[PDB]
Amino acid sequence: RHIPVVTDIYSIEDHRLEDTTHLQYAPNAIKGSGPAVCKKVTEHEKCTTSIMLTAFFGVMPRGTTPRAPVRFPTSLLKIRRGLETGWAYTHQGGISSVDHVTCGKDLLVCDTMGRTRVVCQSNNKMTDESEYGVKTDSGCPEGARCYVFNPEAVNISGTKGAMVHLQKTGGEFTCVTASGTPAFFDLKNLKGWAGLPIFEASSGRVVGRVKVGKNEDSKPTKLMSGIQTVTEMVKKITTMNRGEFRQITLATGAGKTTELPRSVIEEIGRHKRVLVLIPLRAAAESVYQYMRQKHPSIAFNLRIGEMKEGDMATGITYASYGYFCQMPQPKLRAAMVEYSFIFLDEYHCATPEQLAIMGKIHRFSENLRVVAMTHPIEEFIAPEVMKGEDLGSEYLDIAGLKIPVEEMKSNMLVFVPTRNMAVETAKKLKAKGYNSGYYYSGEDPSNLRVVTSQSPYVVVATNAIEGVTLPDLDVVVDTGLKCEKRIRLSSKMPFIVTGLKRMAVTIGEQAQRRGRVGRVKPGRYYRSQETPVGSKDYHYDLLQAQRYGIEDGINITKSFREMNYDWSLYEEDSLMITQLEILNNLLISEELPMAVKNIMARTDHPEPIQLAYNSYETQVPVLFPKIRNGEVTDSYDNYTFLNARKLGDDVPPYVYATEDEDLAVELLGLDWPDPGNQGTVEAGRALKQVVGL
Repeated sequence: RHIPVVTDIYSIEDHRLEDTTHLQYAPNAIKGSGPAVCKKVTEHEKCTTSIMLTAFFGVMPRGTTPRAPVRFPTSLLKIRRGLETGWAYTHQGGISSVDHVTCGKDLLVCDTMGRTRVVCQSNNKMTDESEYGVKTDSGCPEGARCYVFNPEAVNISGTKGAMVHLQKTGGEFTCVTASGTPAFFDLKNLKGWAGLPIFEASSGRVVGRVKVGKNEDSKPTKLMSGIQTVTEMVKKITTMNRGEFRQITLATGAGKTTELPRSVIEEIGRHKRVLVLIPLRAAAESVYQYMRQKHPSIAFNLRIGEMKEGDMATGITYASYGYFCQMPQPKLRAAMVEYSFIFLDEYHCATPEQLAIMGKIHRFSENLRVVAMTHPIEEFIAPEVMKGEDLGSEYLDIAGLKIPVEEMKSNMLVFVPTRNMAVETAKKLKAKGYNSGYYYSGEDPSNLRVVTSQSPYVVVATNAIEGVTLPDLDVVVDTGLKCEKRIRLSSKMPFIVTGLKRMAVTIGEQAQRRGRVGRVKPGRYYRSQETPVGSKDYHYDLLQAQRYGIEDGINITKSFREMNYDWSLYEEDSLMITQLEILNNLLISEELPMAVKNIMARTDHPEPIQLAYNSYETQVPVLFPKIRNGEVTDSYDNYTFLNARKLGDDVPPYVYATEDEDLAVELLGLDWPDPGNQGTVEAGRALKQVVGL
């Protein structure tokens, strides 16, 4: 809630040193580094902030002059935001910090320049970055010696201004002494360092910022700062050798799934084998017969069913990722290496089967060539409707948004977050007399042909609508919202809690929504003021993907995180990815009882991995009382083959629980048990060893 306040501004400048040993942070210590472009504090100014901090602790004050983020000395800015502290730093593009220090709110700076405010221009709570300006961090070469300099911390020579030395080791920084040997820091000793820049020692260039600190038994401390995401192009794909990767962005019409693999199997030879992976079985199948006809010269194969043992089919194979998740790892590798090329289509989707397959094949990637691919519209902001309040005779409530009734004479698509909103909106629009229909996941797309035949129509849909055909579409109304499973992770059992949550769509999702119109005629586009987020949050799907590693005892989360650093495809939540990795270790510490793996395979339970995780504490699944409208009912969602027990008085030691299960426990005044097995205790304690700093 609170407003971040700059309390101190430390001006700095480069300072070449032959040896930096005497500058190194070393809590609790007593009694050769190599050179570095060090940082020297040049001046310390303390902000004069008027105790009217109370506002800020409340929220922003007075008539505070806006200030461009360049109008500072090259400096490190000490920040206080409520009870939390952290840092920000100037660069060419302005000032950068991390979301968990600033919450993406404007800075209050009380300078030798008066009451000023610096505007947060972008914020990503997933990557933990906030930009007061535009990001300018350089890339870091693997292996580089780097450091973090804290102008307030005391070094081993009793002076203030201390360095934590680092070495870049893949997707993280390993803490080292000034002489390069591994170093341990209690995370409590690095608290308040987040937001500080990370400098490359040979240059002094900023190469990242401090976000997350991770300790792990008998290893050196690691700082995690995330990763940086990265026609006549078939030539570059054809030069590739096994062990190389290339990412492709292609237009929504260049048939990246069609001509690109076809051109490639052409230049290399129609006898070779190319693999193309697509998320949905339907999309793989459809493409496989649009290509099978139009290109008679080339053989075409399709894999969406049973495992097809010993397969060396020639030509282009279209397959679903799920087809290969059936395979144990040596079969998967054996099959995977027999392709010349592997195309990963629609990688932005980050489905569980996608994430597991990309993690799994990456463990042997040195034998593969992998390519990953992905009129005027008048826009308006519709205001939130008071909900049960009158709006007038020329506006109507559509999905909680004030829309002028005149649009109802047009062909409308409404984007709604939930199943329920889609059904209820379509229904009140018929009861008020309009030609409405609805669509959500698992519905059959043919059922809209009776709505869309009769203009004006209005279709109300979730994100599930986007392969469907809305003829003569004029206007889109967009809540800005979607409804997906989300996870929250904790050091207290249950460590894992999942549940559906309404959330803002991504920038890319919002674009596809807006892009339903303006296609053959001009379009109109009404949207809420809800703000789209930067990255698709794939952690729930990554959680579910861990399943495909149980058989082979592979930590899917860690294989994914290493893959992602190599191929630079997804943004990283360093805190959450690390927490998921630790829990994934617990999942694969012992082999799953066969009866569990079977019950998982035949159950209608929607999160089978929940039984895998909970087997570490209990073998009897429990039936929790259902929730309806935030209250505990007396119904029970019984599940297949789970000889469960009613919760009643005895709440089970779940490692993994749903939101409704957790809500049920809380409403009943009950308590979740503490871990009973030493593997589960140890996971809980290792979860305490990653923190936003």
